[PDB]
Amino acid sequence: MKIAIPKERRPGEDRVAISPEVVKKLVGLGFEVIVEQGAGVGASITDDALTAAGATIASTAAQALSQADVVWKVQRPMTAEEGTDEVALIKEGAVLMCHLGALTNRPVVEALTKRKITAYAMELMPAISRAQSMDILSSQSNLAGYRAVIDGAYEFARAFPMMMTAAGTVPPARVLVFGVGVAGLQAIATAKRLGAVVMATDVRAATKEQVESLGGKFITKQAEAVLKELVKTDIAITTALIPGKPAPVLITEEMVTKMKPGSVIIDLAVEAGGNCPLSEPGKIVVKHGVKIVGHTNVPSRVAADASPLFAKNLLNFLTPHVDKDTKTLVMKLEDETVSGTCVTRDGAIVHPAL
Amino acid sequence: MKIAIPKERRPGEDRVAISPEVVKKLVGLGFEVIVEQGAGVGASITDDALTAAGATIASTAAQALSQADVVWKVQRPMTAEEGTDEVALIKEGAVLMCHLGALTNRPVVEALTKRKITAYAMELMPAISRAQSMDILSSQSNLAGYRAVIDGAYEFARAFPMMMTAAGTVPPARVLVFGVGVAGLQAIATAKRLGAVVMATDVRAATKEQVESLGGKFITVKQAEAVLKELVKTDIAITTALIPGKPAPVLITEEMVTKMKPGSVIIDLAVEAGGNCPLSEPGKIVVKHGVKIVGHTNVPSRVAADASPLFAKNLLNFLTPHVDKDTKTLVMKLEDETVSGTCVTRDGAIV
Amino acid sequence: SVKAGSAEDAAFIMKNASKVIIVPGYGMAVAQAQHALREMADVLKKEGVEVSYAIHPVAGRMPGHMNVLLAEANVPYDEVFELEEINSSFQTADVAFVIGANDVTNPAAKTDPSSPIYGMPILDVEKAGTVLFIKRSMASGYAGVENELFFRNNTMMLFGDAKKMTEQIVQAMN
Ligand SMILES: NC(=O)c1ccc[n+]([C@@H]2O[C@H](COP(=O)([O-])OP(=O)(O)OC[C@H]3O[C@@H](n4cnc5c(N)ncnc54)[C@H](OP(=O)(O)O)[C@@H]3O)[C@@H](O)[C@H]2O)c1
Repeated sequence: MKIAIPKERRPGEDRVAISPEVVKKLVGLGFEVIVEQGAGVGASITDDALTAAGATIASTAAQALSQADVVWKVQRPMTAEEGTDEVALIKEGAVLMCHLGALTNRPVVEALTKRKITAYAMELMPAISRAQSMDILSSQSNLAGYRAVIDGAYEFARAFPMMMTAAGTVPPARVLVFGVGVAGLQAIATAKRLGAVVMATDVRAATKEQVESLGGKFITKQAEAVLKELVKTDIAITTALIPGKPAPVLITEEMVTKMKPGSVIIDLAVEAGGNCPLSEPGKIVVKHGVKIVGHTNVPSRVAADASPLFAKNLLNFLTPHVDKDTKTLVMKLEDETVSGTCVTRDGAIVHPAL
Repeated sequence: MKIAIPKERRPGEDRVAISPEVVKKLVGLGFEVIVEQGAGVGASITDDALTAAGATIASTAAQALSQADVVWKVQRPMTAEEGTDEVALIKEGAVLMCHLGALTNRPVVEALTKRKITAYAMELMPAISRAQSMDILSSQSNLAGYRAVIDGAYEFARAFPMMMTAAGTVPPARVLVFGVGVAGLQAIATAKRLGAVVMATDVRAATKEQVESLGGKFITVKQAEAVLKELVKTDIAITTALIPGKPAPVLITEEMVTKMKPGSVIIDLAVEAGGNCPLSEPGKIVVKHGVKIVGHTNVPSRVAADASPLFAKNLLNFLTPHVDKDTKTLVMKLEDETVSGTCVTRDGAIV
Repeated sequence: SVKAGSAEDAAFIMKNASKVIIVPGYGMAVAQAQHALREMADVLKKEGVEVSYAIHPVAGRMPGHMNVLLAEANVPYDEVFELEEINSSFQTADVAFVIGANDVTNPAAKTDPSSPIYGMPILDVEKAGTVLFIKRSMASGYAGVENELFFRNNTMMLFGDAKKMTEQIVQAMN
């Protein structure tokens, strides 16, 4: 077949849905790999590194997509009503695989449906063991947890680790991670790596284990223990998200009141409403001496690492549906990773969203 | 007796020569502690946090320094033709203690002589074992070493540690630290605790062991070929080689930068002294050959909330020995090698 | 004068202690002996022994030298103290486990003006019942002077590599 990966046109999107390693896997499966010129610049992947891997370079997005049987993209295709009709570049009846944001972006679903594109919403990857290697949310939110701490330390005018010194004892920074997670668990680990005293909370019971496994202090009706820790906290990282519904409010404005000056909040759910009210998307707000960070698209801040993984999730999702040197792709419907993520098909939105 | 601590007025300077802790112990020595309002805001030290320790809060600079017998500042006072005349705000005959850069800033020294101010240049602290707790160079450039890795991490579009996940593995970042003083060692420490593969090199002898006492590899197998071999696979490169009052030695040249991978960065902590990389510009994140040449100015001020207490307690360790009547009168014992080794001017006379 | 010991008889001491205070120095870092040190520690805590780490200001060769290594070895911070905070507790502690540290304990700084360390505050590890020193040989530390604690009735030298010596101890503590 013919497979195409365009550059991401949306503002601030530096990731790309491919890497040189995954190119070599695709050609080996019997694919022609098309990649738009400069798509991997934000992810530190040269066009040279892709040609060397076996891929073909297209000058424009349209060209790359024109003859593409299968299309790999990071974020949803932009419609005509958004200034760049990317949907019109995909060949009719072609397959689409990307982070569609299907449930919160229905006009894009119709646009694709109207072109008879069979689009797979990668974000709905069912919660099973074999499909975690296909899971884009974990893979990417994992980097977000890491980056959430690197952003913490960058805005923090104190040091993370404890340090006994001729000039006195530099105390260890105190981190409180809201919502254990792929993201949350990765925040915990990176913070502890830096030398901070990490604490953590979440509504899920079995949390304690993985938190304590990392050597983090799981907080143990129960809410009053956080307010007692949050006041001692230097870096507060919140990661709690809800599918479709807005983000939970774990840190209110009066909570910020009780925090030390020079004390940071990384609200990773900023885009989904935020876990902190005064956290604003794409900004660093200074409130009550507390810096409230609400960066948009955090996985894009680790583009060079975020991209190659994202590409493997797709590779993992696709591979078992290739025949044996038959040079054909066919997504076995009865497979639940296919069934659960197919949002639209053959000109009809064949999914629970009437 | 009174001691005053102003707000640092130099642009970029967010440290302060005071902390809640050293106020308490200054009051116990018989001092009336006075500070300019908002002087410690840049170091996450609120005005009420000082009065909590026993400090007096003055509204302005001049309305705090005119009355002070001793003055604690982080960094040299500005003169008339430098922006704002702070030297003039100090009381005649008062004692000054801060980072002067005296042997490089003779004009601020003479400006003090005129006003008959006794000044002690904290950076000229003799390197003796007991006086390590007074050394500002060591306390401050240590946090510079920590910051460098944090900045590097920030500028890098990849993660530092190795991460195995459900969908493959990202490799660890490869770090290379040029020159191993206090800063190099702390960088290595932060880099390696972060999860990166840390390499380090230095022209010094007992460095190899010191580097190895952190988990890092000291580059030694046509010598800089071993250096090069590593520098090309490198992702982040931190340079710390600062010659005393001389220009920073060149360690990463243009053609050495061209060899580096696109996405790689260079944190140059020698910028202000010429740079360990001559392709680096002060205060600027330059980009060349797909490589970020980071050259932030005044690095410890980027860790201001932790640098200021260390600076304050440095200043306190130096002063404490010389205060007594039972406890309410300062007399710097010139006998003390720390005093004579650091005094730059006194009673309208250069020393 | 010099009282020497082994890992097998170094374990007879700390097992038969009610309170032990760990004093790590630069030699502990050179040997990368920290994972074994943490391992020796929690063996004792599981046996009821009281354990703590006395981290000295200028221990090692940089600020926080000891800290990052212990931090990496997963030593709890609630067991780590600065000179000022634990220096008096050596009274009650009956054993001082000094791993790779030397100058940091040298009383020449407290009672000898000619000493090049005179005036530097030290950890009072001569107060505890027994004083253990892990050390490859009789060589001096950074200061270049010799340490009086070495030739004392309550002091025993554990000559060897801080890593191996600590592993040997853990294995003798089985
Ligand atoms: N921390 C700082 O910021 C800094 C900066 C400058 C100077 N210093 C100085 O360095 C000293 C540091 O304190 P310290 O307590 O660590 O004293 P130290 O002077 O560093 O003593 C180190 C001891 O460890 C031993 N050692 C070295 N390698 C070893 C190994 N592989 N296994 C077992 N033992 C080993 C050495 O003797 P053997 O080789 O015979 O075993 C030596 O006696 C202080 O005097 C301080 O003034 C510190």
